Amino acid sequence: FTPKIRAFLDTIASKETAPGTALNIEGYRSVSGSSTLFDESEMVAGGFPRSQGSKNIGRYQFTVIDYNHARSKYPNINNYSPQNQDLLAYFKLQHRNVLPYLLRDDLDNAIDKASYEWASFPGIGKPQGQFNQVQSGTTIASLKSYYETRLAYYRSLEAGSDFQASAPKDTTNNQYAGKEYKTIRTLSNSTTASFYGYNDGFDSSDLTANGERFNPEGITAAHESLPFGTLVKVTWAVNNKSVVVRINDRGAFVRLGRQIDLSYGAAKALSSPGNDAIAAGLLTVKLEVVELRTPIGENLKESAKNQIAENLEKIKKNQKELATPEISAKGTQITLEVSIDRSAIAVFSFLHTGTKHNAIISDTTTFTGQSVNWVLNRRVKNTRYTGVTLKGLAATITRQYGLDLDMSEEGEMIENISQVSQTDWQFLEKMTAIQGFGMRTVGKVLQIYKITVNAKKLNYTISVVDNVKSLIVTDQAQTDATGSSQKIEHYGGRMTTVVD
Amino acid sequence: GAFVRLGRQIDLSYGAAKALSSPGNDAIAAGLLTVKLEVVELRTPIGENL
Amino acid sequence: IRVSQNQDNPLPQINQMVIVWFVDGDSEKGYYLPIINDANPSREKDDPVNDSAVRIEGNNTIRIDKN
Amino acid sequence: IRVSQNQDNPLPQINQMVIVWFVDGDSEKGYYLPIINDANPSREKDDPVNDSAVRIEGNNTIRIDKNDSETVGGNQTVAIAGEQNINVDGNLIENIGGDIDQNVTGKIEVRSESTILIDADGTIIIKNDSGAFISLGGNGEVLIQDSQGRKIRLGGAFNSTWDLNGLPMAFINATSV
Amino acid sequence: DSETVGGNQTVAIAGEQNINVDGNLIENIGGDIDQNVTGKIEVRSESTILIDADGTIIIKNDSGAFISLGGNGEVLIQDSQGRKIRLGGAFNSTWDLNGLPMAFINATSV
Amino acid sequence: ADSGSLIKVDKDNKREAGSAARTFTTGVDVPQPQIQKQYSNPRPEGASVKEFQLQLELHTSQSDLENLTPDTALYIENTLPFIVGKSWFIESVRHSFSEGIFTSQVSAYIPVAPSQGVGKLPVYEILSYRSGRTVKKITSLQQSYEHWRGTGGYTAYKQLSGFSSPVSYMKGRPNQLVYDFILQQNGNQSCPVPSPASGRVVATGGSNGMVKIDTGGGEVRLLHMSNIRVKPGQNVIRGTILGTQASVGGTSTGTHLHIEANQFILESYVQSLVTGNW
Amino acid sequence: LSTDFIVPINFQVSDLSGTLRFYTIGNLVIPAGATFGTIEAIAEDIGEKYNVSANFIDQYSTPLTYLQYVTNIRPATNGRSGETIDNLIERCAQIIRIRNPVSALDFEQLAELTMGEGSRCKAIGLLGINKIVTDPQPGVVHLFLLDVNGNPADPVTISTVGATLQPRIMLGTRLLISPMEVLNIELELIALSDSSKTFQQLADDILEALKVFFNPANLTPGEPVLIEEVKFAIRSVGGLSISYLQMNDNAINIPMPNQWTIPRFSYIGFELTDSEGTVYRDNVVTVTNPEE
Amino acid sequence: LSTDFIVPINFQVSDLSGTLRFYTIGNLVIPAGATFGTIEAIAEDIGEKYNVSANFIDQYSTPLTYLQYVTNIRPATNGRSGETIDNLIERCAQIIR
Amino acid sequence: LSTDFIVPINFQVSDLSGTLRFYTIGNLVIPAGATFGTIEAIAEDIGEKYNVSANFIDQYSTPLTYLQYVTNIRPATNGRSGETIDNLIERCAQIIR
Repeated sequence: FTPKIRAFLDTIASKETAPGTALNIEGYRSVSGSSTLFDESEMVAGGFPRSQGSKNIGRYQFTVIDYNHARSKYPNINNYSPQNQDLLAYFKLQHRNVLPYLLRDDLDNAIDKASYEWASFPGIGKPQGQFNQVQSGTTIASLKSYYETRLAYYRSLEAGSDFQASAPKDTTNNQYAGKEYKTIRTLSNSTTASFYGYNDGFDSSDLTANGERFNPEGITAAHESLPFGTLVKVTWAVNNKSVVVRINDRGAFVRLGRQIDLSYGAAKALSSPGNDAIAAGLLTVKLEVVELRTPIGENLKESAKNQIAENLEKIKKNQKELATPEISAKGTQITLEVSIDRSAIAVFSFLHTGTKHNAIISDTTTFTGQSVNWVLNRRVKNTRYTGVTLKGLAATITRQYGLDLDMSEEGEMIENISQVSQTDWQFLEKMTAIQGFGMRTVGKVLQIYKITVNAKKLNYTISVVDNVKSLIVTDQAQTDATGSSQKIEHYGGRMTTVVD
Repeated sequence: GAFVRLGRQIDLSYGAAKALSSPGNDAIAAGLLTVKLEVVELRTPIGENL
Repeated sequence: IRVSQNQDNPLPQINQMVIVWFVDGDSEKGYYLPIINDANPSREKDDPVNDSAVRIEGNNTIRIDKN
Repeated sequence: IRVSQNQDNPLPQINQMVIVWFVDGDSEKGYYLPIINDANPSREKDDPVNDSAVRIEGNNTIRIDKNDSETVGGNQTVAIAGEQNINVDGNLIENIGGDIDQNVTGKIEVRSESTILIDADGTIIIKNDSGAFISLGGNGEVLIQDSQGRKIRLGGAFNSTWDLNGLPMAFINATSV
Repeated sequence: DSETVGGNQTVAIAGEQNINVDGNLIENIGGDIDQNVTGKIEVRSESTILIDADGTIIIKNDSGAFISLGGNGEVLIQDSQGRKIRLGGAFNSTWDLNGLPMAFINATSV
Repeated sequence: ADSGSLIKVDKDNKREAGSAARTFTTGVDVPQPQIQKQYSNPRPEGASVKEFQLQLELHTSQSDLENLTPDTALYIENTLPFIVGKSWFIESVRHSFSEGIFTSQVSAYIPVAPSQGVGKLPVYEILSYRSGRTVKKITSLQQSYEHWRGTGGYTAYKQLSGFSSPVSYMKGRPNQLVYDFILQQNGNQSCPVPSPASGRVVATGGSNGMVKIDTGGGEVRLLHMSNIRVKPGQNVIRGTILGTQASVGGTSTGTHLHIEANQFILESYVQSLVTGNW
Repeated sequence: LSTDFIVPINFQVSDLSGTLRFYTIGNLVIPAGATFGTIEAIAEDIGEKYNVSANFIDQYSTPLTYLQYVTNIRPATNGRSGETIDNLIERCAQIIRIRNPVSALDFEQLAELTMGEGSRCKAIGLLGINKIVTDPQPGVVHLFLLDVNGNPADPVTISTVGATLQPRIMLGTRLLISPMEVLNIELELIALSDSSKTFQQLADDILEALKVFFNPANLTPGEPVLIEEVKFAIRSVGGLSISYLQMNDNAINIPMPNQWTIPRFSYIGFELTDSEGTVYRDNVVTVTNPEE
Repeated sequence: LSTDFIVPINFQVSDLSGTLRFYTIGNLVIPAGATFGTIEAIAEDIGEKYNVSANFIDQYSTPLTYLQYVTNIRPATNGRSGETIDNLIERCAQIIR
Repeated sequence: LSTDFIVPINFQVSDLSGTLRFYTIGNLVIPAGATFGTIEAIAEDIGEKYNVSANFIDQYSTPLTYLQYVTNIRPATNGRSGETIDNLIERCAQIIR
């Protein structure tokens, strides 16, 4: 219900209401053909007013048929309230194709389309409006005037007093140029000036101090001290006519008090009917500096704020890509049952991720499968978590993929952290490492445990004799030169000193 | 609010109106209450500069 | 972020754009400063370079201990 | 970049140095702030840490929609080369804890249309350089003296007195005494 | 320099205020002027002084002596002891004396 | 940054990322550099994405030497069904020669397969100009003088109701009036020229800066405009800046504006130039 | 704006429910200073469920800078899920026999071609410029046209069809073409429900069936609308028992005013009663305005 | 808000400690203009420890835009770790008769 | 400027669209204090499509310091994709006589 819709709903109520109440609140209880308003409790009791079954009820003359038609699109309409009546009128504007013409200020077409819904509105080419309930003196022009008055009244309520020095543009890359030539400063209120290039030795063969050939017919001037390209408005006091010249030359004669020297064409441009500038050798003129500028308009920060707010609401929406239809047998489960002495079978599960084949003679096909953690490491995410423990975060992450969680200890409560361009597996790795935890995957279930020197519950002992084939033991000295940054983080290196 | 009327900015609930009653003054007894409206907001109390 | 210590300038309004830095690159340690957009347009000036145009939509309180 | 929303501070001048940040590291999205250099030197201060020195080479325009307050713990000095225009739609209340020394080279025009009240506890003197004055004494004495030394005296020290300084007086258009 | 305040302007100066204007000072007040000064008020001009009020003008002290320029045109000069010189606000030119003597000195050709 | 509206450039791709799809974004931190003025960057071609990779080593022949270049599409036959019948993009070819034998190594892959006018303008001043008469400021078409008979006398002069001088029109087209006058903006004759009518631009430039507009019921022609900002085939509305009256680089640095249009368009053009309402 | 706005190709818009989605045909360029711009949009998928009313499509997901609103100013039309076997048979047979358009049928099939899919034609012999049957004019063929949008034909479409048919009519004969006329049908249904469908589902099904029935492709211009046929079409929905039906405030068959008038049902009121005694009353207006 | 708001399915909420965690049953659609909305939530795991009193759940881990607060207006019930054998026997018998 | 300015050889300029591209013939030396000066440019390729009217070329791709604008003061001419056989025959015969 912007000022335009508000004003149009007034233009409708100005003729569709009871006499004397067109902007009054009581006009919302008007009855067709009667000056008596219906009950105040009826408009709130619910549904539609039954007190007058056949007559049209409301500020905008509507029956139960229009009410049901509106409820077909806006089910929230439950009673006949001024807000509900306004919403019903807006729906009728939408359905009768009045909104598109009203939003672009085509009031003639808007009134023509609205005449099919309300009998008091005349139509285009027929002042009866496809009906004959148009009163005397009711014309499209009068309705347009009333709508303009109402729109002006509505706009005056939120009319600001600030001014805007910029102009809106669609894109940051797109640029626009200036539109107005604004006077900057007054060089001289009244100074004497002369024109050169007329019946003199200054012709098109001379070179101006700009490095350009002198055009005597051009609107140019030579100034004593202004930079070249400066635009100077010269106003002749005799006829109050002003012309903007471009300073390009520097001037040869110095004389006294001679700030500017116009060209022949610039001087001719100052002539007016009955006043020849060339006739007077010396012109008493006023000099000002002008510059290309963007015109100063009414401040639109209030409308820009609303635009930004609605764009913020609209961007948060389901606009993602659909699932890709890929008919293949590639990404299946790989189940492995293995035994060495047939006493028991060990079972493992993997997910197929790659395939290789040698085709010529060596008929060999190699399949590769990985653990379910590979699923967590597939897509890079950006998200934020607040007030969640390690177990809760892991539970949500696993639920996002249909995995199971095995973690006895709850872990610490993470109060504020952001996942910035990281896969779910990477974020889980960072969060578990920072808390001294580690993860592991078996089948479908991911388990998280504490990294403690006594955490392996079961122990298995082997002898070097009779079983093993190789044994290489290695020892290295710790140094910050090698390894990753995380390796030196786990060592003594850390930012001990932090700022609150 | 359902009724619009004229000059009606606020419409209290029954419990809100009952909470305005005092010994010897029943808010429910008077249908229309001449009231003053202000906006309040949760804030941190202003203390001495430290 | 403020230019001097004891000024509390007006805050950005809702839907206004700011520029945010992250101390040590941490997403949880952000510091901002308003910029000139259209929800925050430029004020009218005779000379945009030298003139100063400032508007305050609330009270203005300036207290000076010395001269 | 600005510190406040509706602040439009003076722009850097040509040949001045600024610090530039690049949003998302893009060269085409740059945001600047001037720094103290030499084309941008430091202003003179008594206390470089606590004092505030500001110069504006153009117009200064401040608009406050709500109330305005100003507290000065020391002296306030105002120097205006041109005219001072004060427009107050409401009442003007000034309470001065000391003296008022008003020195005006030109005229003083005071216009009201309801009432004028001038009140003191002691003496009130309205005098010119011509030696003519009206002295409403703090003890109730009244003196109306002209340039040449003719005075009308009322009050208390003396009785109702009309010193004529040896010059004739008159009663033009007299019907009855 | 320009200053627009949509509400009230409050100035509190603990020290001394110095105002030096080389041009003209124009004050247009849409309300009243209440000037309360604890110390002296010394105004000095060297061209002219103009005091104008469509209503009544009163210049008084705590001593009860005052000069009243009436809104109806009466002029009243009263001293502390209640001796009045009156002119004409629809009455007679009266020199009320409160039963006390009046002295003429250096009287020449009254 | 100018509007701060947080515009989205592409449909999101939250595939295999998780079941939530409403709490994360699945992107990077650094945005792509935008290249166009108003359009957004094109979606990744996809033909640069490899879905299959094939290593091919073969005994080099003359045909495998001249016809085996990355600009050709490979078709390998007598092999597995998913290989046969598909175009293979040659990533690289290598020809080795260690002895009398020539050996070829081919790395190939399969790409994935698929308003009436402007609101407000600054106030202009319009000066009617004639070759013989002095130039005079005007407020409407009623006060003016007809322009000369240009280069063959294509002008003819009729008498109208309110015009203080004979009205000039193209020969055979009474409707199409023709005039020569100078625009001005704060006393500057190098001001931008707003469009006098809404329509489609059909021809620009030429001998004397001819901007031609097809309004659907007639043609609007403008002459002596420099630095044209509109291209042929562009849609312009009433008040659109078509160009400049005189270029900055001193291209004779002075001239008037020539306009052919019907009476209503010219009258409304003068009224909009004076009042500023477009 | 100080610069020219661009709404990109394939801009997605949707209705309030979010289930019907349309995409812009091409790029839209709104010149600087303008505030509105129009462009054609096509539905996401085939089907008659995309034939929505005016201003029914206003929701858009991707936000553009300074874009305030979008809305369809034309009710979407020509939604077709496909054709039956008999329609394809008719399409094949017309190719067999259109050689030299001579009969009424022949003329109509030709004019429906080259004017679009979803239009209608009515060929009347010996009908003069006065459109009076009692004054036959030999050598005159009058065509009455309903455009692809379901409205009386625009003069440009009339000119196009005239130019198309000019090199095919008999030499010396006179071809007259004028737009068709529409008769608005207002229905009032009182029916008993078997409770096998909800009231909303019944109303939707009946509305869909009637929209199929009153398709100009399924209607013969100038032929009376038979109330028994309408009742059968309504009841073929199933799950209801018809008690009473009114067309144009009567229960009798509706004859067309003349030979070139097509019916076009505009309003329908439902009063559905179930066994338990619940009375569901509803009203649907299908056209934007009487003279559309 | 000017548009409908959706609290997505499987939205995790917890108490002050974060040890007890519930998830929403389905999508919660708060219509345009409304601010408050109700949905059902289920415990993360079975057991009687998830039967909690009213106003006990007030934290949600994922910070969504325009979402201010969450609570439970009903005490969580019917959290069980397995029914008794006798109740199973009675249920089996009642099926028989 | 306080010093001589040089627009370097092979400086690329174009029209508004950027499809027609010209390159400067040589170095252009604008003397100190002078601002606006001239030099000849040649089309990127042969053909009659590069014959353009005056004031048609106004864009330059490389943004140089202190350089404000570029234009063409002449209509580009003598763009050709090969002369006729008859003109060549006339040219050959004229050499003989």
